[PDB]
Amino acid sequence: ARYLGPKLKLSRREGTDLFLKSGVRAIDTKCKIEQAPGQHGARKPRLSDYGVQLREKQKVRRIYGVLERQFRNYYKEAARLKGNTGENLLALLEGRLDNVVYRMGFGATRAEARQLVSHKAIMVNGRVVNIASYQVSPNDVVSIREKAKKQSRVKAALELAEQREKPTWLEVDAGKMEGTFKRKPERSDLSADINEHLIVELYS
Amino acid sequence: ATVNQLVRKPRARKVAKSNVPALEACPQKRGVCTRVYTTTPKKPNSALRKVCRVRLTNGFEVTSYIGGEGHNLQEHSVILIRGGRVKDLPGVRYHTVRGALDCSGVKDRKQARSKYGVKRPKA
Amino acid sequence: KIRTLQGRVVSDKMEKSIVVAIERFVKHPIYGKFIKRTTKLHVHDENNECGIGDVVEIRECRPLSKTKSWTLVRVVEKAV
Amino acid sequence: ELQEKLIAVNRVSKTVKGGRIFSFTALTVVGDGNGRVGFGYGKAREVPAAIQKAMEKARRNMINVALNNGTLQHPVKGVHTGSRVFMQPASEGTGIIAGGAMRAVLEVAGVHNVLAKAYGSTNPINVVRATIDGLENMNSPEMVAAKRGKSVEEILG
Amino acid sequence: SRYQHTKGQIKDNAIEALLHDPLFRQRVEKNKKGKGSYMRKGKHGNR
Amino acid sequence: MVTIRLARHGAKKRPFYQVVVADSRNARNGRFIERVGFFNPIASEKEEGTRLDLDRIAHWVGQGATISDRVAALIKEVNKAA
Amino acid sequence: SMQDPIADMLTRIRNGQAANKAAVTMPSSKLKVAIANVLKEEGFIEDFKVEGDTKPELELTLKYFQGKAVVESIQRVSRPGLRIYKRKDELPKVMAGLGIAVVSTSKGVMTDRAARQAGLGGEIICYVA
RNA sequence: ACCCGCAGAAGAAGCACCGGCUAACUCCGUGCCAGCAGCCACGGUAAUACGGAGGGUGCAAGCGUUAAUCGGAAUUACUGGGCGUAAAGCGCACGCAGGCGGUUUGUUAAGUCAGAUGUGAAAUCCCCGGGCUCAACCUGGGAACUGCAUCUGAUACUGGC
RNA sequence: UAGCUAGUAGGUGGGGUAACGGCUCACCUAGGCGACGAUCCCUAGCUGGUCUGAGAGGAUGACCAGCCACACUGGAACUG
Ligand SMILES: [Mg+2]
Ligand SMILES: [Mg+2]
Ligand SMILES: [Mg+2]
Ligand SMILES: [Mg+2]
Ligand SMILES: [Mg+2]
Repeated sequence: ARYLGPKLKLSRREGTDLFLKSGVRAIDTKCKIEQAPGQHGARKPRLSDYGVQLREKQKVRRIYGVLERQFRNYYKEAARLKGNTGENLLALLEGRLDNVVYRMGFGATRAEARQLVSHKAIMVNGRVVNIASYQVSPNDVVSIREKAKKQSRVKAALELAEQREKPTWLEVDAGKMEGTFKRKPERSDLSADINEHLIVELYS
Repeated sequence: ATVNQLVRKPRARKVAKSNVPALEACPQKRGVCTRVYTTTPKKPNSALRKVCRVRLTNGFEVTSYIGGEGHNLQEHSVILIRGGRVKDLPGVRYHTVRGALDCSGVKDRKQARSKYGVKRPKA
Repeated sequence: KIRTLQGRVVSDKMEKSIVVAIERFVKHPIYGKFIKRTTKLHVHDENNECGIGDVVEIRECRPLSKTKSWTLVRVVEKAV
Repeated sequence: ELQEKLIAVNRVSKTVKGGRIFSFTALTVVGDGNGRVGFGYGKAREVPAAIQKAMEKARRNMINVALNNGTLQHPVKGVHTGSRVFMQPASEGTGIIAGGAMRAVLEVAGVHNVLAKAYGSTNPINVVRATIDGLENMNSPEMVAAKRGKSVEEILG
Repeated sequence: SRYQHTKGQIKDNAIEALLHDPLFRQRVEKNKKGKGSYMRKGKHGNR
Repeated sequence: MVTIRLARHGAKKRPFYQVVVADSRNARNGRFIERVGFFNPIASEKEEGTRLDLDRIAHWVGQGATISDRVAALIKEVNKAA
Repeated sequence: SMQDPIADMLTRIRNGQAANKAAVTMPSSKLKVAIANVLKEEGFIEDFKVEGDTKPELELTLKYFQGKAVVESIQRVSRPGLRIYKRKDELPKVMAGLGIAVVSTSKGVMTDRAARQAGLGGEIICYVA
């Protein structure tokens, strides 16, 4: 269900600051994100159009930590749903409980957030969920259990969140350790680097 | 293109024939080797190709390519048939799926070994 | 009101028995052309009054024979 | 400001007794991405030079086509040579569904959402020409009104 | 491991017979540069 | 014979019943004449669980329809609730 | 044989549009006249006039706005070889509304849009853009 | 079922591929040999194509494989092909069955369309929510079920008189 | 695969079926079916549906639902 091993290799292959680690240290100082993976790093071949779409898709998958079949399912769901297809796809991708948690600031990395979700720490609506792919509805209050309040990693994550970008569609509390889902995630709040159209085109 | 023409005799669809008639719409088939031999490929190439005339399950004497280098395959041995065609040899529409039944995997191959029935080593 | 159907006589050789054809307008599901489609039926007639090649009005009734299941109500055309 | 992209490159041979000259054909397409599209077809002995030529060609002889906000106005068929193309207006945010070459073509033009298919045989240059023809055919809701001498709203419904 | 003798039922000389069948063909190099040389698409293709 | 009987039309570990009017001898989960409602065996305290059309049931019995014991019990509890 | 008159008329119109003819003359019918009227209403043509007692001749005046033909594409969908009948909700929208379809509607021959508005279907004669 | 307590990453990752298609490339035997391959043929002493090693790519408790079926095939074209030269105009006429039918009026309502009734078992496919910790799943409502039939109409057309 | 068929097709009367009936017997008539493909042969569960497909369609019809058929092959009737 998840990739295991060298995780910054992925973003090196992409060539963009993908936030696949916590990032207290700079992304260029820790790894050569400018260069391609392996021997053929300094080499930069003229990339195909289909190829670029594929790469974008992979980047998106990397971002969330979602394997192919699940991604396909998500895409299908988006297609089923009414309105902007790419936007819909983005929405549920975010809507993944782990991703929501990451956005809030309870796991400093998305993989970390996923792990936290797995390890019985994330308690939505008064029920602790093992599953990361839980789609969160608007006006839902997710709480961190008193068993999980002992951890310093959570605190660190919160601090990181405070330092970084603040989401508008979510409200995070530091001392209370409570999150609030306000509205469905939109393209306006998220960065313009994502190319949902390309992915959509590919998935045909 | 006339609709009336279509009406009284409809579109005779192109009859989809199998590339592998002896397989009888089966993933694999078992056959005893009547002859095991090697013969030259097509004119763009120049080699010697591992092939076996096999007496089939359904009694269908067909020639089949043997994939991989170095084989334990001998005359009067039970083998399993992949339906993969080889354009190098005429009549050859079948691979032999290695590592199955009486036949064993190719020696010392490490990568792409799932096609040639070679086991996972400790390396 | 009960259902009524109209058609023309194919033959009236058989004693107290008529063969009538309904030229029904069928819409083809694949192409869309409207075909005049033959509906050849065995009908019971009284006194053998009709002639060959004659338009008659028939109604749905109980089976009379192996194929017969209609009785005529009125004759629409008589002239040959 | 101007979106510019290479679509296709061929190795095209002028055969002579002294030896076959291996020359490069280059097919590009430019556009601001708001309305105007212009294709360019430049051939040279070299490849970068050829591409430059193509770009230059694209620069002038540019087709001005109005767009329905960010999508196609009406289901238009663009035909050229053997390559016949049907092009359909697609719903909001569904993406450029067109091809490997045609997608790129439409990208420069500025259409975000399209449902397009080339039929029979499709040469890249030919297909681009067909597209262009389709675009030319394609007319705004006000142009049709003008043609009719009528109101746009009324025409719509 | 057999070779299917294109010749078949070999009666006199085996060597000579074999040398006169597909196994010992006249094999010609498809050289570049000169005569019988041109390739529309190379081994690795145009970039 | 004609019977008002419930059929286990649900998944493994997650059960679901549906109160139907059907022939007695025929398969339980196969075919039926008329369905009159449903029954949730989990029976959550928060939101309903049991739902039937009583009038139709009454009509059926007027014209002689047998009631299964469990079904009868359910009907009784519905009446009590009312 | 002179099988389809409406189709012939349409063809004539197309030819006129192509060759930049000011007036096109053709044999006339009541349904034909109605169609012409509908077209006029839609705004494609200047004016239509029928003249002839024994041999009625429909004259059609065409528009060429800004040096180009107004009636760009004009083609029958319903045909003598194959007739197409459409339901109320099944009625097409030719070129996303920017363009029309001639429909044989039971409450007078008219536009597809008009038919939709009414709540009535029928035979979809021609596609006009 | 699910929930409470304990230690420790402890016991749960690998196959397929990297010539172009088709995302990903270098070195060592090898040398039209061995082998590769879905196709265009790699291999002839520098293989980004064999085979291995290293570096990848993409999947993922899988992954290939052949098979089967549909698609892409607008390669049977109702939608949506054609036919001078590419395959494709009977060698040419007459001609019944059938198919197609000019215009005006009346007019049937056959056809068709409209509208209403009955209705199209369910489940699913589909829409809104609902219950599961979400998904797969069960299902509640609603929609659909393109129908088929009856009746009430419509007269613009198709056909019948 | 171009002709098919004498219980064959229809009548009248009888026998019977739970009931209509060539379902069956007597007798008369010479019919009826068919190029809108009868007939003969090859294959086949059919259907609700499932997959695919933009849609139309194309394939397919394990499971789940319904009908039919079959219980060693062939039959045959008794019971209810
Ligand atoms: Mg590549
Ligand atoms: Mg096709
Ligand atoms: Mg010819
Ligand atoms: Mg020729
Ligand atoms: Mg069978």
